[PDB]
Formats: sequence, C-alpha cells, structure tokens
Amino acid sequence: EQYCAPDTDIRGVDAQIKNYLDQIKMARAKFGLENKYSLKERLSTLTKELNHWRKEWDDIEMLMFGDDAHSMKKMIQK
Amino acid sequence: KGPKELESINASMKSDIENVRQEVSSYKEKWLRDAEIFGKITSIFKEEL
Amino acid sequence: SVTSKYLQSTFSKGNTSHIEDKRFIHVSSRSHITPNEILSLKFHVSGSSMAYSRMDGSLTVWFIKDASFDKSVEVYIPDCCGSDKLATDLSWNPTSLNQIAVVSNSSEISLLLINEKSLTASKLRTLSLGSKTKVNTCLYDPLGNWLLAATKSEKIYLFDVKKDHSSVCSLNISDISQEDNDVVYSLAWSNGGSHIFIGFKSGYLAILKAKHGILEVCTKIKAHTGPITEIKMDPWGRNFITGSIDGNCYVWNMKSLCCELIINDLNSAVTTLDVCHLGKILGICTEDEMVYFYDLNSGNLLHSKSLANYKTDPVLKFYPDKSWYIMSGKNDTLSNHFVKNEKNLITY
Repeated sequence: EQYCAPDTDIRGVDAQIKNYLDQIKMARAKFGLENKYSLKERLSTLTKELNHWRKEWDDIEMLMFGDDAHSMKKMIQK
Repeated sequence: KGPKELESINASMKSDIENVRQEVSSYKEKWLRDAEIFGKITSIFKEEL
Repeated sequence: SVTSKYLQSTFSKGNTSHIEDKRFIHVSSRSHITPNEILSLKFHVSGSSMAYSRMDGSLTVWFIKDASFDKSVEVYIPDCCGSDKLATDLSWNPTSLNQIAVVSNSSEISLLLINEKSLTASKLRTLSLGSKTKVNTCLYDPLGNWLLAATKSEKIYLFDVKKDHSSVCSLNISDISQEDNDVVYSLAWSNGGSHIFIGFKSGYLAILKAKHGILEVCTKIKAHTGPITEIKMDPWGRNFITGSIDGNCYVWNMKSLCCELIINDLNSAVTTLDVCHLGKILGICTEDEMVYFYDLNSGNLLHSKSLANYKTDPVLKFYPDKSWYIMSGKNDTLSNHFVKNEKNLITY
C-alpha cells in the first residue's frame, strides 16, 4: 500500500520489499533446518524406547495373567 | 513448504517428543515395579528349580 | 460424458493388473477348489497401504509403492488372533502410520503394529471385556479420536484412543432399537467424529451423538423395509448414501435429513457400495453378480458390467487418494484397475 502513497518514492519501497523477502527466506530456512534434524532424531529414539517399555509392560501383564491362570490350574488340581 | 506450516509442525514435533518422553518414563516405572514384584515371586521358583 | 469414457478405458485390454497374492499363485498352480472368502478389506487414509483378511485366517497387507504392484512389499502373516479364531474386521488407526485394530468375533480386540523392514507383525496390545460379550466390528473416528466396538446384540463400546484406550462408555443395543430382536448390520462414522450412524436389521436407522464421550440417542427414522446392508458417506459432506437388501439405494441430504435421490433401475439386493474420493461416481454391487456405476449428481446409469458367476461374493473399494478401484476377479483374486496416465479425474 505504500506504493500508491502520495509522497513516497519507489526506490525505497523496492528496497523494503527486498529486505522483507530476505527476512522471510531466512526465517523459513532457520525453522526448517531446526525442525528436521534434531526433532527427527529425538522423536525416533523416544518412539523406539517407548515401544520397548510398552512391550516390557505388556510382558509383565502377561506374567500376571499367567499367575492368574496358574491359580485356576491349581484349582483344577484339586 | 510454508513458514507457518513449518512452525506448526515444529511445535507439534516438540510436543510429541515431550509427551512421548513422559509416557515412556511412566511405562518404564510401571514395568519396573511389576518386574520387581514378579522377580520377588519367582525367586522361590528359581531356588526350587 | 468424460466420466463414461474414463470408466470404459478403466475396463480395457490393458490398464489392469492382477494383485499377486497367495491365492493368486495357488489358482495359477492348480489351474494352469473351494474359495475361502475375503472377510474384509480396508485402506489406510493416506492411500499408501492396504489390508485384508481371507477366511483361512491370514491377513495380507501391502505397502503400495507402484501401480501394478511391482515394487510393493507384502507382509504375509499366518492366522493371527489365535489359531482357532479368524479375523472379521479391522481399522487402520488414522492417528499413526502403522497401528491396526483387529477383531475376531471374540472378547479380545488385538492392536498390532505392522513393521515394513522385516515381515514381522508384532502384537502390541490386547483389549478385553465381559466374558460373554462377542464383539465383531471395530471402527476409528476419521480424526483418530474415538474407537467403536460393536456386538451382534446388546453391547456397544466407545474407547478414547488418546488416553491409552481408556474405556469411555458403553450402551445396550436394546435401548437403541426398542424393537423385536434387532441385530446391528452395519455402522459408519460421520466426517469428523461427531455422530455414529447405525443400521439395524428390522429396517430402522439410528443417529447417535458421541460428542464428549457419552453416547445418546438423537433420532431414529424408519428408512427401509428390509435389513440395511451398507452405509457410506460423501467426502464433501453434503449427503450420506444408504443401500438396503430390499433393492433400494437412497441418498439422504445431510443438513435436513430427507430423501433427495433414489436409484430406480435396481431390481435386486445390494451387497456393498462405494463412492469415489471426489464424490462423483457411485458403484453398486448387487446380488445377481453384477456391478453398476451411477452418477451422484444426476442419478442416471452411466456404466454396467457383469461378474458372470466368478467369485459370487464381490468386493469394491475406491482409492482414497486417486481415481482407481480394487475389484474382485475370478476366484477370490483381487484385480486392480487404473489408466496409468490419469491420477485424478480432473487431470482427464
């Protein structure tokens, strides 16, 4: 909108457009570079560890269910 | 991709890593407690075997 | 008339590939038997995976990476969910990229995360309910927010998938039907989990509200005069399609809940139906071993075919990310369809 302003000059506004463009490129590139590497690595590692821990918890629950079934086995023994 | 979507997915990945760490710690504590109880029970079984 | 030419080209000499599964090579070896079945077949949301379960007990899953299944890996697995029990329904969990829910007409719902590097399908978790309860259908809210499990009678369960599948609520079917010995035949979710559409056998159709995790009966309309077979929704979200066994296929307006368009050339029962991801073409598989392709906007027949007594029970499904459709073949063998130079109708 500053282009069609009464007193403004074109060259300064073109410079401001160049500066805005560079700022946009820089911010987008910084956020992308930060988001890709570290976030991907940490997410993958945490996901693997969480899956392993959930498998261990399911194994413990299966052992508890095995004890519950051994209760019925001993009951059948009588 | 666009900067807004970039910031959005970055925040989403951060929150996901945080929640994953929290849930992993919780599940690890639960599995540790259950495995401790199971080992306390199975000590006698191992001694007998 | 562009769509008619497109469908004709999709039924041509080329532009077709046989999905090479175990049954396919079996028939190739024994032909160059009693066909078991295809219990169910359901895509992933992102259109890059497929899963289905025969009657033998083995469920195949493909990781689509090619058109004619050239480089598509295949994780074959033996009779999962027990050796005696076979799978009947599965949902693909739109939340993540690998999880799967499977039900086997028993009191146990199995959550398995399929891996693609190896061929190992590792059981991640099992969910259990009352001992007598025999659920056989599972569903996922298209946003991955709720899970639904239904019995043939007197049980409906809703779990909150976010909070580690904590049992959120349940409901007795006799409270929904209020008729003489009704058996839920088909369920479906609304676009964005807000309402559940249920089709009983006596003919009724019910709309339940599932907003904040508490089921409730919103309304019940006497839609059909026979059991309702399938219930599908339009992807744009303006009308929902109901197909019955009495030979009728209606499309109901979503905002007002009143019949708007009727398919009248039909003279037989409907076994399944599906509508493309663009909400433009409607495929009906009737009971006389014949398929039809109608136009959603106008309601006039635009293509017919004939199964010709090959694989009596057919299946149809339209890709969720392209205008291609998997259709059964001769002896329980799947048959892809494409044009190989048109990803979507618009490009045509």
